[PDB]
Amino acid sequence: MTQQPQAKYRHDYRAPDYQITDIDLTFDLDAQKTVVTAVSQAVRHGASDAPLRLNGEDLKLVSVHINDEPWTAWKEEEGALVISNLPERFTLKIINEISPAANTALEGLYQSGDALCTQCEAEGFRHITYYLDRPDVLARFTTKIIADKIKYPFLLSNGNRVAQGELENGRHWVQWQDPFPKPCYLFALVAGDFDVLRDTFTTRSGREVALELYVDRGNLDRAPWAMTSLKNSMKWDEERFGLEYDLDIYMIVAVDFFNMGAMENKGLNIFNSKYVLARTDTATDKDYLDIERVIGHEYFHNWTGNRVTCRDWFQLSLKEGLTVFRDQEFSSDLGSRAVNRINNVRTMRGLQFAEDASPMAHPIRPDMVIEMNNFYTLTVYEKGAEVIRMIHTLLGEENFQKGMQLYFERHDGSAATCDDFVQAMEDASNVDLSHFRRWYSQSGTPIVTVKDDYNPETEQYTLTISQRTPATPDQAEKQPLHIPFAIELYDNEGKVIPLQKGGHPVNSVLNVTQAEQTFVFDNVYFQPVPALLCEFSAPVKLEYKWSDQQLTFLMRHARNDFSRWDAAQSLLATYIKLNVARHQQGQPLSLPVHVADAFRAVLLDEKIDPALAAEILTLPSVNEMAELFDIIDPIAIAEVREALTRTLATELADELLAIYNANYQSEYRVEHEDIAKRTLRNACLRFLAFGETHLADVLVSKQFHEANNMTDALAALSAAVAAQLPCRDALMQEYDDKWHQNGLVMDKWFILQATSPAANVLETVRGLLQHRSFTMSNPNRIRSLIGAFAGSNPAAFHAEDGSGYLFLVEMLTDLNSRNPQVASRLIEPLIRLKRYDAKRQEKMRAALEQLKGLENLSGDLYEKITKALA
Ligand code: MET
Ligand code: MET
Ligand code: MET
Ligand code: NA
Ligand code: NA
Ligand code: NA
Ligand code: NA
Ligand code: NA
Ligand code: NA
Ligand code: NA
Ligand SMILES: [Zn+2]
Repeated sequence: MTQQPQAKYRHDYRAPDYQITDIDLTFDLDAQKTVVTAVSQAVRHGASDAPLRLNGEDLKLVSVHINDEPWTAWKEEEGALVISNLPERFTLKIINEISPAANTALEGLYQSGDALCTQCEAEGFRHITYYLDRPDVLARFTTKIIADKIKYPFLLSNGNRVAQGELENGRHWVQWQDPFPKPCYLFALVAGDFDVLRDTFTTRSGREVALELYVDRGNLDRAPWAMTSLKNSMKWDEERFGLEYDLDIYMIVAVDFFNMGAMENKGLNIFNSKYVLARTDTATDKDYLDIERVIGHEYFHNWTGNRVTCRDWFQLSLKEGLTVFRDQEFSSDLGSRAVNRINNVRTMRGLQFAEDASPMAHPIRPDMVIEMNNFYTLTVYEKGAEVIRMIHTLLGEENFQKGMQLYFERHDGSAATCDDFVQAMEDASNVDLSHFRRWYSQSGTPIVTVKDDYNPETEQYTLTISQRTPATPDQAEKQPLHIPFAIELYDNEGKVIPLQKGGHPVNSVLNVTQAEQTFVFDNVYFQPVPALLCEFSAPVKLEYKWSDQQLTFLMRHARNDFSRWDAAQSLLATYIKLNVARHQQGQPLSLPVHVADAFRAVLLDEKIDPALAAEILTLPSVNEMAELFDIIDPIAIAEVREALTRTLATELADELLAIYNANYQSEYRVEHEDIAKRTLRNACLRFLAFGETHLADVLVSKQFHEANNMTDALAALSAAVAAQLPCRDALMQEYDDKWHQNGLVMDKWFILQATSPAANVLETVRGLLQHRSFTMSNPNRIRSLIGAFAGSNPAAFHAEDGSGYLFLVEMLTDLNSRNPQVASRLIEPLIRLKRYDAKRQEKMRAALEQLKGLENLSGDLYEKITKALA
């Protein structure tokens, strides 16, 4: 059932009965008890008898005044203060109390170490005061903060400092104003003691912006890369999208206790310190690139999110899909576009596709939501970005930029919908996107089937392409989509055959708009090898009967790097499926020599970009492998990935070592070419680790001990864990002894513990709940130990005895009361039960039923559990 008393429905959206135009807040801050005074200027738009319904959660109400009159015509109901008999225009004054120190959910105003900080997206501001906590209510904020000066020397909020003072009893105050109207999800406050990295950026039209990065005392050495990436973000948004920052100060605060990654609060972003702090001996290349991504992402929200915001939470993809697309384009333009595209596609096929088949399936613009924090999803974010990328593919850059400009010109200063965005793109480009809009309302992954025919008499190549989407748990009815289907045809020399029809050029993006259609190309002078769905031109599963030689030919000749990688993946997939079937019969790994040879050729190809080689030589993860099957056998998948690694290691031993030694770098630098060389080197080391044991142990221990950087040390440590080499325990103990007082660094070690293939991994993981560097109160530690076990150690999580499931239930029973958002993230592997065999399925079901009986089950878990048990 898509019918629930607690569910909200998109189709029920109505404009609010009241608006707020200006709000003046005062915080009398204290960790045990904070007093909030909120003075709002309000305007009734609806009927004279409609009351004002303000959202509020766990607030202690002290007083309510309307135009300075203490009010009697109100009542408190569950999650609301309902005020009747209001004039048309009035001043509302609310005083209420809250308690940051009791806030373990980390929603609203809470404590991160000694700091106080906020998280208001999506519906967190209602935990601070009674408000119209909905993003179509935009208001101008003024925020005054009063606090103990020794404990909270920095008092920050959105915008600029407009006033400040010193009081008796060691207190002081600062007031802030932000001139841009905003929804309350974008409000922020920080109070604490910090080191501050200060810099400036001058915008293209000459506006000077003060940049300020606040980090815990002692962490300034790990701040410069984030600062540099902020500057890069600003410069890039200017160059690519013509967008400049619109305020005088840009503040970022790094906090250790944060449920998500980061938050785009206007002028005052708040970041998980995971996505800020880096130095060469604490952070890997991938960490540096993630910091760049996330810094960029929150900056890009300043236009796609802040200057134009969301009419209601069902429109989340309006800002997230677009902003992810922007962070991907940023990463891609500065770094390796091919490697970016490859990794985004790995995430789509391996994690997103699984969600879109799960009980939690939803369209990128959802129709029904119980707990909005459950919809910060792979679908809304990653599939949302693929939908924007499809629009880009259909329109081309120049038309796409015209559409962006019309979107802002229409909607700057307001809350918009997905439909308003698509309409701006259509009106600016004159490309019809009516059919295309179905991508917003339909869930599930389309399956595109392609058959082909070559007619040597006429030199025609005919593609017959059909599509369908299977029913999903949320929708019984599906229809065809407007699928942009990019192709390239290759001749026997590896050259592109021009596409034509009736002696006229044809565009290489086919418009696959029907359940079935046929495309006929002329002057196809040789029987072509096709590259199909180039650059993953739509988020679909492809069914095409590839021969192994078509694939190996594409690996050698395809023009774009991505299609070379994509062909390698299709070549492995066949043999992954073969060998999972073999594993279930107790048979050894079987692989044809010609498949090993194709990978040999990549290793020895002198012209190939090392970043591309490295991705071709990174086997699909267990998640991407799971996509290939209707019923997942988690034990066979893990064992096949390991056996395939062992087999290629034996077969390619000499070549692996040679490429490993050739890519040795004496200097460490954070530069894309050097990163590419290192990623290839370490991909070779991974295979070598699974080869002959004595050489493995020597290469790995030596890389670890001689590393001048976390990238090379961690690649070695990870390989020792994964291949269970003799040096493993000693390297793990060394890392612990060196880094235990550094939580971000320890997260890597917890993930390696959690993902270990050793036989007693669950026992070791349970014992790590008492480790000196673990705490249940910190979301990063939880995700690194518990989340990695459940989500990335499928063979242990899915042990036949059900011990993995019980472990997760015990953890969830704690997190359901402590931090429901983290609990809901962690439950995800249990809700996939219908992908598994009957026996596993029945144990997963019993685990879910046990959680369903928790006293005070959170809405967050309830939504996922009821869908899963349906
Ligand atoms: C609701 S927290 C998510 C923060 C921000 N919208 C991001 O995209 O990372
Ligand atoms: C890959 S083009 C060839 C299509 C089909 N095998 C034919 O011979 O007509
Ligand atoms: C994943 S390393 C194996 C476990 C390690 N020896 C420990 O007990 O901490
Ligand atoms: Na308003
Ligand atoms: Na936003
Ligand atoms: Na690039
Ligand atoms: Na990768
Ligand atoms: Na249209
Ligand atoms: Na065919
Ligand atoms: Na593929
Ligand atoms: Zn975002």
